[PDB]
Amino acid sequence: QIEVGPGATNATINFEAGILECYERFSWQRALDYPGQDRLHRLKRKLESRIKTHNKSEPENKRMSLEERKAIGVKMMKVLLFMDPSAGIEGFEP
Amino acid sequence: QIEVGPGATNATINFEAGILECYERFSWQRALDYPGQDRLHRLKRKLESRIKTHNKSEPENKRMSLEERKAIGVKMMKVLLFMDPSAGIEGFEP
Amino acid sequence: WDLTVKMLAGNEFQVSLSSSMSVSELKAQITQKIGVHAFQQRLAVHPSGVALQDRVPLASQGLGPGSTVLLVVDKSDEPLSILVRNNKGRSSTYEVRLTQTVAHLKQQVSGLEGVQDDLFWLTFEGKPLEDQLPLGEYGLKPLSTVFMNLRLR
Amino acid sequence: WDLTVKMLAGNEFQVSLSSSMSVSELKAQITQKIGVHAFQQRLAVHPSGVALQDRVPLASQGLGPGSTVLLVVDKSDEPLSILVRNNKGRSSTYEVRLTQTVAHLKQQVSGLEGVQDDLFWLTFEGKPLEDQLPLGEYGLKPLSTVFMNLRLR
Repeated sequence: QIEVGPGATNATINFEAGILECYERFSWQRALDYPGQDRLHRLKRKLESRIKTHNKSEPENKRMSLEERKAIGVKMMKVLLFMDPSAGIEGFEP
Repeated sequence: QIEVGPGATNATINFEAGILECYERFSWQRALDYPGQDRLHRLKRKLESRIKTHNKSEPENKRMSLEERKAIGVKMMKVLLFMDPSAGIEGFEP
Repeated sequence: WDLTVKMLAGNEFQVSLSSSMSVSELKAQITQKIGVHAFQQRLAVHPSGVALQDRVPLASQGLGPGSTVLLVVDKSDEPLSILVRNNKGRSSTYEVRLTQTVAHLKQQVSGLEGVQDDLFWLTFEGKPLEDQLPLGEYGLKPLSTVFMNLRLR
Repeated sequence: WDLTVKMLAGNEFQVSLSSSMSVSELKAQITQKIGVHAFQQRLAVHPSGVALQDRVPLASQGLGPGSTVLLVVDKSDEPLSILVRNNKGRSSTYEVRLTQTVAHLKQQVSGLEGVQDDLFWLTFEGKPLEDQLPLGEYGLKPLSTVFMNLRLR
């Protein structure tokens, strides 16, 4: 149970967009099982609505689409996997 | 709907162990929101039982713990994020 | 030769090769076996992890009978716009995907230009595009310019 | 100085520094502000991405008032075994975590060796360990050997 502030909301949306990207890339290898493919499709549907909802609270210039957020998400995951800011500097800038 | 064979079962278990690792590392940054933390805890619980179940079908020497599988999973994700076998050669060897 | 192709799940398959075979032929066989376009294949030698070299004979880069290569498939396929410049020098813009075949693009250009598709062929950086190959085989980039060439009769 | 610390979610906070402050002092302030051990902090300069250099003055690596550093926290904390060798040269094995304080280890060694914890101190690679600091501050590795030193009275 970790105390977090607002905008862990935004960050988690972005992070999980990156997660979706990984699932999608994994699926290209024919390695994602059928339950897994179901998890992927559901993530994408929950994500798209969550993004919809969330973009309504955001200021016009910072309402990003799923496609835009996957890019931030991938950056974040590179940082995490190497535990190195250098791996995705833009990850810190959402 | 992608046709996959058996052992997409094993691979998806390993992949999602890596996914869990990412969630856990993301949580260390205080960036994972409360619903997200709930998703993490549930993944870990489903994963541990899935691993349990799955290890019963596997031959003795290849029944790996969650900790061991997170390592393979992280390797896989490095390969996917850079779309480069070099990023985690051991990822191909589960 | 017979070569082992190992994918991310650890699954393997075999592909039949020869001493005079290039990376291009290798990728062709892989497309035969699994239906993935050559330009979407990312290959490296197992277990060194060295990327395969397009210009270099397989045998000249530490492959032989029994060898194993690692494959990752990159199916990223977002739309891009490219240009096709007609015989008169007018360029028109086309939204395409790299998985789309050259024949597919020609149908688009044919409609726009009013020229039957058997009456022209396309070139990019000098080389002619083959109908049955995907655009990605040719390394088209955003706003690349392809040339329409009219077949004289 | 006042320095900006940017974390992965994009959230920022400020830390108060000075011209004679080292990376160690910087990390100390960060621990003050957010409760993360210095050894678990991974820092780089924004936006160059350059890692901070432990031996080098902050001012000598392109930081000053108003600067921003990026922080990633690494809380990986799996158990490892280390050795503590007593005054008689007997080594004993201890399972520890790098987040555990030196005082914590001393309690373990105290119980095993039968020596009150105020009657010895520990050293690693020559330097004395401070009670209140985590083991990870000292870069202990699996099977590292710490030395028990007896306080003479």
